[PDB]
Amino acid sequence: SKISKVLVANRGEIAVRVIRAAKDAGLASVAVYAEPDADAPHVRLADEAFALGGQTSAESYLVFEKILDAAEKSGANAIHPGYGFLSENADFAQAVIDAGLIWIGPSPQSIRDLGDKVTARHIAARAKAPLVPRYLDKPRHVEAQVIADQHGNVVVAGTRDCSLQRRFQKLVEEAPAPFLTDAQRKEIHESAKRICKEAGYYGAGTVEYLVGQDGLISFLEVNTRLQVEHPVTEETSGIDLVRQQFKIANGEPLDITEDPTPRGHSFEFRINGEDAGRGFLPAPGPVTKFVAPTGPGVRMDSGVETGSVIGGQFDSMLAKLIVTGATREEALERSRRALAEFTVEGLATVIPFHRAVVSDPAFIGDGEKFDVHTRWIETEWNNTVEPFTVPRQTVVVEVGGRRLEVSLPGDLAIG
Amino acid sequence: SKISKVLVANRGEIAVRVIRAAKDAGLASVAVYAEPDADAPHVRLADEAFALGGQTSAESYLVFEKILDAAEKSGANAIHPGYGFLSENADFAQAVIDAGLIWIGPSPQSIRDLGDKVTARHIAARAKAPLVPGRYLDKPRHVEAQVIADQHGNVVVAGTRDCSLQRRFQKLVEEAPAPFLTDAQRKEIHESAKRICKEAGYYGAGTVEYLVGQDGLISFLEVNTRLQVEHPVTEETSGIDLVRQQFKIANGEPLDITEDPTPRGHSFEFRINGEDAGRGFLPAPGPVTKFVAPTGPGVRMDSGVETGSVIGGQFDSMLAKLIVTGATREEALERSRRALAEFTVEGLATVIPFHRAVVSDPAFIGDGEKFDVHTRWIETEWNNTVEPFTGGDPIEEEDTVPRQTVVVEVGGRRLEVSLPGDLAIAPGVVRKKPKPRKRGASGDAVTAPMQGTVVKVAVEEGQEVSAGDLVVVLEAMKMENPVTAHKDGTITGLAVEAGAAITQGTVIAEIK
Amino acid sequence: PRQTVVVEVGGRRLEVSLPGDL
Amino acid sequence: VTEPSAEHQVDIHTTAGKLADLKRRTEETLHPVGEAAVDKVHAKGKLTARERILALLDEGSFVELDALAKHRSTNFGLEKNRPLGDGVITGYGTIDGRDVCIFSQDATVFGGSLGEVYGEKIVKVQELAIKTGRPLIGINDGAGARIQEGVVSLGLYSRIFHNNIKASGVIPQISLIMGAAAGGHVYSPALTDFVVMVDQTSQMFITGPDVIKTVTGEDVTMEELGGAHTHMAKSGTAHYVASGEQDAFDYVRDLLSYLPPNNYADPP
Amino acid sequence: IRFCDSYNLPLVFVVDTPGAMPGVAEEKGGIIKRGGRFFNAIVEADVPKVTVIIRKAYGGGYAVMGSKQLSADLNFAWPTARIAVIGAEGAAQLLVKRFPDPNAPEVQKIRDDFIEGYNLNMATPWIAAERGYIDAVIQPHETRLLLRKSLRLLRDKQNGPKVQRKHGLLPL
Amino acid sequence: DHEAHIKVLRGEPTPEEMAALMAVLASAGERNMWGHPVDKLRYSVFSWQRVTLLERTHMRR
Repeated sequence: SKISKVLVANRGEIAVRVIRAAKDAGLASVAVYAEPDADAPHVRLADEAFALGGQTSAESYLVFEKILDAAEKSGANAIHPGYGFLSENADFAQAVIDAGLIWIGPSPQSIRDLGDKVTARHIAARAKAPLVPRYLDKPRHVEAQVIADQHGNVVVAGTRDCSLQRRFQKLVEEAPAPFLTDAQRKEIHESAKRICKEAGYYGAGTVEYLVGQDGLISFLEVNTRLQVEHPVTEETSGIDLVRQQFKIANGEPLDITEDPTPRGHSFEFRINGEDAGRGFLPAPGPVTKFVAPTGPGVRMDSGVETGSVIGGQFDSMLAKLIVTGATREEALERSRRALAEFTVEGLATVIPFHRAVVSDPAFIGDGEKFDVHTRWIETEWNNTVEPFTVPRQTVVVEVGGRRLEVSLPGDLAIG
Repeated sequence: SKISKVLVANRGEIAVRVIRAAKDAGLASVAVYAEPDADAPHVRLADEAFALGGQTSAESYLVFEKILDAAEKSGANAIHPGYGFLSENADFAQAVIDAGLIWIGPSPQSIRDLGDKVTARHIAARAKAPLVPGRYLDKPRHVEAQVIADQHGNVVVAGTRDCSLQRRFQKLVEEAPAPFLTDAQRKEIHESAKRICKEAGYYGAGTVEYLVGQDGLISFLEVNTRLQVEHPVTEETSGIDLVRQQFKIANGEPLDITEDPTPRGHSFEFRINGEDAGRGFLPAPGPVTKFVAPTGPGVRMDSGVETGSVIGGQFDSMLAKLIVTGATREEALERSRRALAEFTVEGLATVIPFHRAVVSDPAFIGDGEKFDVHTRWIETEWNNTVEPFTGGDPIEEEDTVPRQTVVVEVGGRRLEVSLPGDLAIAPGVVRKKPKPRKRGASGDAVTAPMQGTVVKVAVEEGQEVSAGDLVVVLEAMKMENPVTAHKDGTITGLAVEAGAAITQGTVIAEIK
Repeated sequence: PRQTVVVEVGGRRLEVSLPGDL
Repeated sequence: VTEPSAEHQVDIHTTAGKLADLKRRTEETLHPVGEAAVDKVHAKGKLTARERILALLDEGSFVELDALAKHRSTNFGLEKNRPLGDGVITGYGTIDGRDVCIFSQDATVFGGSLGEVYGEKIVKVQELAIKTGRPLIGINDGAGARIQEGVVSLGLYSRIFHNNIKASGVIPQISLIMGAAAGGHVYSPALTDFVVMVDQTSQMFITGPDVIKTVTGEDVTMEELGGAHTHMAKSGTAHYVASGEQDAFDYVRDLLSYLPPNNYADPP
Repeated sequence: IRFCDSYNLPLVFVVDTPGAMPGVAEEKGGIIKRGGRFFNAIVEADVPKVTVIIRKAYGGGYAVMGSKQLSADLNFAWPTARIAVIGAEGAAQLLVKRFPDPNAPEVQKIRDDFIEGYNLNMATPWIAAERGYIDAVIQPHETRLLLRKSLRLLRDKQNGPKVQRKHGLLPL
Repeated sequence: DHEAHIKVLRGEPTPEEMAALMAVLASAGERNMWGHPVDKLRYSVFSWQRVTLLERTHMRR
């Protein structure tokens, strides 16, 4: 009934993050990797790692039978799906419960409801969530980090701003959501509890809302996952959200009993391998140099390191930089330093765009408002950025009651 | 006036930290570097860097005239003294003010007054600080109160620190806030720090340090007037940027902070010294052939070196500071255990194995209401399990065989396997235990056992000496290495002199 | 065909069947 | 007296300063006629004499000899322009784990023309190859004797030829022609065992088109006169015509893979 | 040397010498003839010969400690090397200083300036490198791997041309 | 024991996986000087290589 060994079912940064959380919990950490990821850091950081085979997400990571196979082989008593891939596949969640593993996440029924826009809107209206009829010309995107409970306790860990978007892809994110009135904050917080309590969600998740220049809060969607932006709220409110997920999945009721007061302000900047000067087109290539910023106010989560070869088969994101300070302006100053210290060589990155936007008066608000919105990068930002200028052998061996692949490098001067 | 362009004068980590703070201020920053430091990160990080000459610190960084020359040449209008050299050199601070530069620090008067041990005692009495009665303390715990003070006399206690894990009165691990203290003790320490600072007329950042007896008797130990190397655990718990606060104070601005900030959670700091904890905590020079920082949630690194750095024997061994923070001391220890598990440093010995050990030890974990650590615990009670550093040196006969490392997948498990280059699973090659690269004497030469500087020469030309008598003291990495006559006889040749840089195997003198 | 071999691992007896052509 | 980091140099009166000085001079050997000449060579898509060696040899196996050599001619003002290496790069390296001695002439230095120290360096590598009994690889790209130095050049050509003769039938001698080899340069390849040429860009000719024109009225381009095709099909001096430098290096490694290191070693 | 040659041991010379010790007891003891024997032995030896010059190598010391003359096979110097006929002190004390009659502070500073010039322009490896008398100036740490590569190359050295005879003759 | 062993640097197999690993790895793992080239070389009557090559070949064991 309690976690003892977690198989983390993703790649990259979320794999590293959950492996780290399991090492903090004292849990055994099992990783799985596609063949293009066999080098990747999470395979070497986990206590145990299993090959999935194949070159793509559809071959490697989305195959339920492969993830459950690796769970059986490792004896991992719990699955953590990270975010993306199967993190919102209620059928996989059910399959894992049938397999009898702890599913570290919301119930299959909760996923299957909140993933469908019709019953999502029904639950929102029932819960009396704010839900404007209407169009928002320069909407700002604000989401509440929920920590729910199987016992139905709920805490709102914090309001988060994710309004710097392109094609709904987020690129810079903030906590606490800035320039909201306290009435708006109260409305958001209470709306999030109501809607997630009514949905019965019990695990950590985020309720997204839109804010218009009218200031009207409107409900959008519930993500039903510990979303990629969580670190800004971890740095702001001190909650370790993955360890909270482990507690919830253990079914220990929340020890946090009120909404934690923000310590200050934090920003997250995604380091996509995307050429901002080239319309953010992804391009694959080698990471021939990687040097994170370091020291005061910086946290780095990275799925890559010097010599990693990046291909087009998976998400374009490489790392996340989180910068914290006592104040918004201090956090911006520290960001402007850290993004100058950050060096990445050999592939295109959005770092130049971060350097711009953290320097842009549209984003550096006057202290009562700022001008940015979910279409701002596409339609209003000056994109000034200069555009960026053998196989292994396998042997099939039976041993007792088992049949195993054994695999060696493509040549082997053994002995 | 206001700071517009700073010059720092410190090496490594604190130079990097002050450059970073200056860039956060938007101030231009000037580094100065000795001949060994031409490659150090701070030289590349500062907006410009000015060369100092000479190999030793006594040549490069201690000479006032060189730093003042560099301030003039660079057009910096402020001086930051860092930790080591001149932060309590009241004569330097005076020469700085005499230059018209902004001294980012306390007044030379207060530096000299609190540096004078007797004057400091008088000040403490006048302040009604908690004085140890008499008494000697047998297992004292070393606590401390980070202070912020403006030139207008506002004083804030930014928090406490525990620094009790020490060797040779030099700290290795420290934590904030000071745990397992009664509220009465905390209030006492805060009040005492504020009183001592106002009574001394102190302004700028500074730290008041105390010992706690086993009976809880607080005693004021000393004031250290300079952001102490441990400020980060206060920054992380309190949330203050203490270096910017030094900037705000030096600008003559009053403190923003009206009242002592309530600490959030807990933080640890671990000093990543280039010292072999499996030997007698001995500092050793060498290359940093690999350096991979602990990373991710709750982990901060302030580091003075990078992959490919070379640490010569002329400066302090501190490579880095690892700082780890959590909502509770328990969580902070768990995260520290992860971070230290992830840390790898190669090419020279580090105390990382000791950190890994100590964060697992019940004497330091405590019972939940006390712990057993005291300022001599490392030297007198910690069971030193750490084995001496050897790096890659082949030492036994089996180590001489080449090895090929391969990754093998077995049932999906990623095994990693090392295959000997001759395993029977080189037509006349013999394996045998290779001899250490060591000179296994009767010879007349006294020879220097390692590179360093000659801080004292004890003999005179033509003197007669006896086996065991002191010949010279070598400063290596700010550690004393007395070198002694190996046989009786007359000093009949003598090449060294005080302040000379000296290489290993240099013939110091000839005893005949 | 398979080739069958008997391996003792820490003294535990195991049979292994592997390709007759490695 | 302090200085900006752009100006400061470690005190030459110290071991560290001497070592830094060695680093400076070594760096200065990488671009002995300035970086512009290397850029001008890459703009044509050709490797430099250094890169040709580093490409042909095994990685890191190259030990360079006489890197800092400078010519000593004082004729016609040559003392004013004394590029490091005198325009040939020389040393020894493994190919496929087997040692070979190598030299590679640099066309950027006086057109690759052979002079005194240039010849002495080739001579030294030849002597080393013969005493050690290891294949010799010559990469040839120069126009004739350095006429400013005069007779010296001819004496060194004689010495090089004599060494090639002594080496003939003792060690495998392989010539790569990588540019216009003109004048006396052509006879060392002819004495070596195998000639590999690069199709459009190598030439060998004893007398240049200008002189042919003057003496015979026949007007001929260098490519017709002595291009790789001409020397393959008509003259027959050339053993291989490579599509490119990499193909040439591949061919030379193949030849070496069949040849023993010497006339008495057992073959591979 | 002669023993090593008769048992095919390669010879590695590590040089740091001012050359012969000047004095009457040496001259009367035969330093000329012994040095002649050393000169002869090092050229008689057919084994691979490699030299690493560490700091000073002056005069006959440079010669006998495996110069390229006398047919050492590979010659390396550390950047500290100093190759000259005589050290700066000897060159000054011989040619320069004896023209003044007095040990005046004139001659003191003129001498010190001559030393200063000689220790840079003359007693430095760069002349020998320019002339190719040494084959490389190397950073010290290179030395171990460079010796491995050099002796691997020279392993099958066949020395010549040499004319076979009953024996050589040696100053004896 | 100074023999060089195999070493599983990372992870632990079960005994069955170790048996597979070791079975796979195990399953994967006079003078006649007549006409020696040195006899075929032509030497000067006084060539030193008659000592240092020819004898050093014929005599060498």
